Amino acid sequence: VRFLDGHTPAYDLTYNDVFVVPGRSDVASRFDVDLSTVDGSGTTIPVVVANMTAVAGRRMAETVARRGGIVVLPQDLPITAVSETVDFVKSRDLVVDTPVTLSPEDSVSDANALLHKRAHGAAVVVFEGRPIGLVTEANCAGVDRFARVRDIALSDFVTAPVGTDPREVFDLLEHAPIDVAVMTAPDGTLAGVLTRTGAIRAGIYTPAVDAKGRLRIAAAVGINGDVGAKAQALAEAGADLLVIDTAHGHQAKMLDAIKAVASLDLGLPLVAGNVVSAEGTRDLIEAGASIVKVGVGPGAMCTTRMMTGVGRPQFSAVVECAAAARQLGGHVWADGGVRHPRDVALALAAGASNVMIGSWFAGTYESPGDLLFDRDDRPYKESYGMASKRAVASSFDRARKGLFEEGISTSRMSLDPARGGVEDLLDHITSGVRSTCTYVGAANLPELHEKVVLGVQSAAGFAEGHPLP
Amino acid sequence: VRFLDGHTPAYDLTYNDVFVVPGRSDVASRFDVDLSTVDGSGTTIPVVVANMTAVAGRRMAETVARRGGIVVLPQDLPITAVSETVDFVKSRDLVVDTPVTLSPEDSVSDANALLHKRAHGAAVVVFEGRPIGLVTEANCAGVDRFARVRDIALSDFVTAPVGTDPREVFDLLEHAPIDVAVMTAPDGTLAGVLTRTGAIRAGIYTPAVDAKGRLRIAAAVGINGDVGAKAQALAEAGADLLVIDTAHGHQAKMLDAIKAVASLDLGLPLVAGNVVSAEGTRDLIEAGASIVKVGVGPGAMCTTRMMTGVGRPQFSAVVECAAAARQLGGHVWADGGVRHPRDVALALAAGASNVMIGSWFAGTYESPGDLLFDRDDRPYKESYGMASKRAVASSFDRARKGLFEEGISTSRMSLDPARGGVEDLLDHITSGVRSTCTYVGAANLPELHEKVVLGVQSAAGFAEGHPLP
Amino acid sequence: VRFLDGHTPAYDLTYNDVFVVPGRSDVASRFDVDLSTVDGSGTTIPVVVANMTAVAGRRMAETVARRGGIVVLPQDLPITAVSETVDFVKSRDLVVDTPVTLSPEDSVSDANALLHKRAHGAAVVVFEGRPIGLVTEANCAGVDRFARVRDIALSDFVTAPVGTDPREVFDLLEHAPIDVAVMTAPDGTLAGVLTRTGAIRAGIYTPAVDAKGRLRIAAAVGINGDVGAKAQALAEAGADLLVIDTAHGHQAKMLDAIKAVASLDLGLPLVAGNVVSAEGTRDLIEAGASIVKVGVGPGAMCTTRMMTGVGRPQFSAVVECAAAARQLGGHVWADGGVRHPRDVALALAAGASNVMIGSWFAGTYESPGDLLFDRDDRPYKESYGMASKRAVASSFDRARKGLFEEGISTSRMSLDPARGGVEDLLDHITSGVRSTCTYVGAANLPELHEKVVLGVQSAAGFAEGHPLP
Amino acid sequence: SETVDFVKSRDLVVDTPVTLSPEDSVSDANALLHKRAHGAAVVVFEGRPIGLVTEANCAGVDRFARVRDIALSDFVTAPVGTD
Ligand SMILES: Nc1nc2c(ncn2[C@@H]2O[C@H](COP(=O)(O)O)[C@@H](O)[C@H]2O)c(=O)[nH]1
Ligand SMILES: Nc1nc2c(ncn2[C@@H]2O[C@H](COP(=O)(O)O)[C@@H](O)[C@H]2O)c(=O)[nH]1
Ligand SMILES: Nc1nc2c(ncn2[C@@H]2O[C@H](COP(=O)(O)O)[C@@H](O)[C@H]2O)c(=O)[nH]1
Ligand SMILES: Nc1nc2c(ncn2[C@@H]2O[C@H](COP(=O)(O)O)[C@@H](O)[C@H]2O)c(=O)[nH]1
Ligand SMILES: Nc1nc2c(ncn2[C@@H]2O[C@H](COP(=O)(O)O)[C@@H](O)[C@H]2O)c(=O)[nH]1
Ligand SMILES: Nc1nc2c(ncn2[C@@H]2O[C@H](COP(=O)(O)O)[C@@H](O)[C@H]2O)c(=O)[nH]1
Ligand SMILES: Nc1nc2c(ncn2[C@@H]2O[C@H](COP(=O)(O)O)[C@@H](O)[C@H]2O)c(=O)[nH]1
Repeated sequence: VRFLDGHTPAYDLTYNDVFVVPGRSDVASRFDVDLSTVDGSGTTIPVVVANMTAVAGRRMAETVARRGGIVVLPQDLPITAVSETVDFVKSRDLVVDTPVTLSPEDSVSDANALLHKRAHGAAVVVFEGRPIGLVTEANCAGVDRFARVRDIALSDFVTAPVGTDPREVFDLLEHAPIDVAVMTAPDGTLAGVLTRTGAIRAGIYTPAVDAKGRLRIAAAVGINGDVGAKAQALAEAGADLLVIDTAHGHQAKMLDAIKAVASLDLGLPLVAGNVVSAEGTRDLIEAGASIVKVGVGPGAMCTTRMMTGVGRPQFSAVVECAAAARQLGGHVWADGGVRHPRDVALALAAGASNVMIGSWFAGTYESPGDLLFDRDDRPYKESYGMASKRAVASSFDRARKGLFEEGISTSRMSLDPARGGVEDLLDHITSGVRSTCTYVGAANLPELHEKVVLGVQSAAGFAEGHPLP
Repeated sequence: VRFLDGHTPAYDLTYNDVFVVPGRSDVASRFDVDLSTVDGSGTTIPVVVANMTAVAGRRMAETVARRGGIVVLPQDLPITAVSETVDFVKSRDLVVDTPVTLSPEDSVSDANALLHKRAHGAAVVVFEGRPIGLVTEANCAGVDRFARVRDIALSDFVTAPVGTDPREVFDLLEHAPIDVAVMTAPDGTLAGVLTRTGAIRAGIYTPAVDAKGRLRIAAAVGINGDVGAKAQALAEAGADLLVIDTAHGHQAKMLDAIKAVASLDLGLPLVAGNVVSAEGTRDLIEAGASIVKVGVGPGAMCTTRMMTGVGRPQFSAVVECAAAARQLGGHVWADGGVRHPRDVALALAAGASNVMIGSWFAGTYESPGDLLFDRDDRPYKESYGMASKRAVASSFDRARKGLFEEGISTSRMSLDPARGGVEDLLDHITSGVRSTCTYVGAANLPELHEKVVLGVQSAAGFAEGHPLP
Repeated sequence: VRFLDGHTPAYDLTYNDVFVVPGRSDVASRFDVDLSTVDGSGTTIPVVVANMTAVAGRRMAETVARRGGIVVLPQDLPITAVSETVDFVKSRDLVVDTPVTLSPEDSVSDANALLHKRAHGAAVVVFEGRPIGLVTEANCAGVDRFARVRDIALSDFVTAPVGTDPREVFDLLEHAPIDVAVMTAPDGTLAGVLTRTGAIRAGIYTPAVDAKGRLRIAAAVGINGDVGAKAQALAEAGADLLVIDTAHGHQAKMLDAIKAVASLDLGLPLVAGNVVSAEGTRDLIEAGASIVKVGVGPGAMCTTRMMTGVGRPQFSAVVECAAAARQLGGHVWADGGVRHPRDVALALAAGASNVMIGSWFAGTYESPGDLLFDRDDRPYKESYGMASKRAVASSFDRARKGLFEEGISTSRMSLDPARGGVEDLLDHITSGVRSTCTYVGAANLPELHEKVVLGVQSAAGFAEGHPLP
Repeated sequence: SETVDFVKSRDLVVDTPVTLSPEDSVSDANALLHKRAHGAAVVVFEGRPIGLVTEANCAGVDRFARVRDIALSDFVTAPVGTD
């Protein structure tokens, strides 16, 4: 990267300590920018969902993969559940979203609770595979909680066949009381649901698909036990990319696991981490890792800096690791510390190929965590860190080992009323990155890295501009 | 120490301005790290309790010495009380803790007040030296405050003979309603109490013992009056280490006291302070001090920076003093400014041999201060600084001298519900230090000092990570 | 001054950005330090009261001059009032304080209001010049507000003749219910009052006196109108030192006023300001000013930095001005920005001869402002800045000139319950300065300036230590 | 029976005060101070009064100190049968 003359601070830099200087540009609009990555992950947008049980899930994986991103399944998850999740993700449609399905014998409370599992805002009642009505929050209000779905006054729905152009579906929903359109197969069974916003997004985001035209998905493995057997089993399960995640990636165990995984010649890309030094990236790449995971400390649930003082500011670590990888022909991923699209844009300008977002996506409908309401009826969801699952591994021995184990951190993630779904956050981040590219004057991410000019600002410089949310 | 290239700030550094960069490591787990010090203090862990009347006490000394630390008794304490404290500490068992003892004729209010003197959560009723029952907070609830202990419905207790392996004691407490196990001598009298957590800790922490196999203890002396006579008297009392503490250690008086103490050839290690300069450490070591106490200003109750502007950031002072001492073959101690295990880890990486913790331990059950409850029933204890006791020394003359004397600072230290006892804080700090060593890649503290790489971060860098407590 | 190696910041420094590094010392106690100034002002302590109508007054001048300081009367004050103030100050006793006097015909409300005019806490009822009783806050409580003083149950008082050694007076007040001792002349009339604290202070502070043995006092003049005539008139009135104060001291008008005043050969020391540059000090000294006033912006009521952005951090300006003055054989005064004794100690170490304290002393009993009570009955007093009086000078013309005039700033200054009087603040500041001198190892202020070593700290370094009040 | 004996063993004029021992705890003394309306307790050693304990004395003292540590205040003494 290029810095302004005289901008050589005597300390490492974070996302808040840097800014992007505009340059001469010829990009007319945001839509002229290509956001496809070149790291081999197959993602058309530089967004990756972290491998956390509070974030990664079936609905989240499907929604992110449909819009071009990828989701890494949490490590140590049972192999059967991984198989079902992969099959469900790869069995989805590339355009039509999967709605919440209900039976006429279901309870009203179950319908109300399931209404928030998706951002569509409505659920499709299915009888013998055929839609028969719609359930919305207005219908369940005032009704006995233990009545049946068939008692609920099911509302009419706009129906269109599958394969219809999204423009027509958008047109039919212009005056529809409910902004959902059910897509029915030529047989007549339920194929999915579509919305005006979804129809608009269909023409903007290109889904990330494998060689067979199915949505991509990734799985994570630990370094304890037989790493090679687990990696081979997950590769056979249909995973498109493998991640070997650990708290400290610059250790012997990590390198041995990398070598064991690479010896199998599975053919899938390998992601390893985490390191915050050039030597660590050189060691991981030489061991056989194609992509290096970068970041130790900036995790929103990571307490390493408070427990140990060990860590590094994200920006300097990312730039150093990216330079080291590019030197050896590799790629790096920015992990942790993302709160705003500014962080993603700066990480991309730093030299990273992808930006792994973690606890930010936990405050969405698609997150596996159950929706909760605060004292002021404000919706929120609880998120937590992976704790010991990222660490290196008789009741007495169990208690002795768990005495020194780090506690599970927790925090509340509020849901934005206008950005309840993860697709809204994806739109936010993509708009920010596209605006950054237009300001720099780059048509693609490699040009963004090549042409960017960075600067250093003080504490007062960050507060400049509109008050942060 | 080694810093990153270009990290040469134009100001002194604190604990919040530095971070540890991970390196290549081969340490599998935390338990492979040896935390024994090499400064001659005999502590198996780098934790020292400050010589304050609000922190140092019999129970605190016993608990800290059992887990490997040492406690320095406050200066100017009466010699008889010092003798009783030393005898009580050296008469304890290396494995079995000392519980709260009660008589059947004792009041219920006295039992309730004494229940919080230890972290066991229960007290053993003793009649003719034989346990007869147990008193818990549930038993005293609802009972008249002025009834007798014999009126309280004493609960059954799990009994095991002394010398039993801690694994068996842990096994017998698996389903016990009260998580305490009383140890009885072959005669049948009370020898102590043991808990599941204590049984687990017994196999992790090696107690710090003298040549006779008894728990170690230290005492502090001032520089006023006859320093040599007091030092000799305390050495004869059984103290294992002598500390000469004063507010400003780089003065003539201090050096003369050091020379007088060293002329006696007591054979005990000598600790002197406090200085924050290399010249001060050179002067103290040449005077005969084996260990130099470092720190002027970062004390939680020290107002020198506000009254006088005199002081120095702890990290730079510690690194300079450690370099100067090692040059002359000495050792330094970090005193004050510790709030989190990050501070201890950074001080150890700076080059210090031990880290003296002060007011942090005051918010524990073992502290001599009486337990108090806030308006919201939150437990807390008051702590205060040593004031004039650290300064260089007719009602009229007394008032004239006390007119310019510094006031006694005070603050409230809340008790963590999950870390009420000092053993929990010791576990916290030891886990942090072990994780730091594993991240650096060091099997012992000298290797931690040799292999550590430091960095400099701005204000925004410190806020990175999980919100501080 | 001397800074630590590598401590060369790229910005100007304030009081909060610097610290004093301890050195080798041989000063046994605080009382061995001599605080006498060498700038010719005659003050035995480095404390000067600012020329503000909210701070400078008869009682404040007397109290400060008795303890060794000096008070500068506000400019543009009527000459008759200046004459009465000077006569009253020079007619006071060097040991015995002046108490509040009341008549038996006075109202109870007047007595209550006057009780807070002094820190003695009691008033002496005088009939025909002879004390007859004492009035305290307890006596007036519960009594009708419009009763007479003679109705109040006057309490007995300890009486001692003038010239008695303060030790005896302190002894007689050991068991006195009221801690005031009235001093009676050999005739038998009231000469003053004395307290235990006052008796103690009498042996510590040496009063600042002129050649005739009377308390010193100073007066301030502006630069508008005939400066020479006003200066000569104030010199004839008995002022011991002249100050020419203006907002911007580096201007032609200022220099012409200095020349006009110096041409009169009054023989009194001249103080001029304010400038924050070496060139300004050189210009003022060459014009005839013996002492240069330093500081533009750090005033607690100064809005120049917010209205104009013009100013300079106090520490760098003070060190530069002190170096420039000493080069030409002059002296400088630190003005504004004092909140704690740390500021005074740092200003003295910077090279200043005296430290002028302003709005800090406004929150005292001796300040001319009327005592006020907050909503929570907390005592406080209002303070305000000099505004246009420091600026360079038909209803229409008056309004046109006042349209651009700066507004009068105001703020609330709370009274410390333990430091209600200004003597307590003087004790605080003197103790801080003496402790600073002992830490540095200096027996006097010139040695403090010569031997001091300074350092630079970041924002986190300032927060180190006990929480600031 | 004990209550009746205690009631019938009292004096018709002089009230029964709260009695304390020098080895008693400060918390016990504070709690017992409110058992009577006298507002003070009489410290008794070998049947002889030696001092007085009031709420002001116990304030600021460690709760688990002894009664003998408390600064016992002087008391006005008069023989029984005095008018
Ligand atoms: N009936 C019904 N249950 C659902 C639906 N989505 C999720 N669930 C229930 O909720 C559980 C958890 O949902 P998940 O976290 O897998 O999306 C599922 O295993 C299933 O029992 C839906 O659309 N309809
Ligand atoms: N040390 C640690 N790191 C965690 C934990 N949970 C998540 N992380 C890290 O933090 C990243 C997410 O950070 P976020 O984007 O939420 O700020 C994850 O991808 C992972 O690298 C945890 O419990 N401990
Ligand atoms: N009966 C009884 N008193 C105790 C016990 N521990 C402390 N005390 C009382 O509390 C006082 C202060 O306790 P310390 O601060 O020495 O632990 C002791 O001198 C003693 O009077 C205990 O286990 N039993
Ligand atoms: N100047 C001063 N230092 C104190 C006082 N009390 C404790 N200290 C210092 O502060 C250290 C403890 O700091 P802490 O660990 O509580 O932040 C002590 O070991 C001692 O060096 C006091 O009253 N005055
Ligand atoms: N009777 C009486 N009035 C006083 C005393 N001190 C001040 N005053 C009144 O209060 C006014 C203002 O007080 P000053 O601000 O000059 O101290 C005086 O002019 C006088 O009227 C005092 O001791 N006795
Ligand atoms: N510009 C300006 N300076 C003032 C005013 N009042 C006081 N000052 C300056 O501020 C100094 C006092 O500052 P302080 O010690 O209250 O922080 C005075 O001695 C004078 O130099 C005002 O109204 N305007
Ligand atoms: N030491 C002492 N204990 C008392 C005194 N009065 C009451 N107690 C205690 O408090 C209990 C209850 O008091 P009661 O309700 O009988 O007045 C008694 O049985 C006794 O243990 C007293 O004056 N001194």
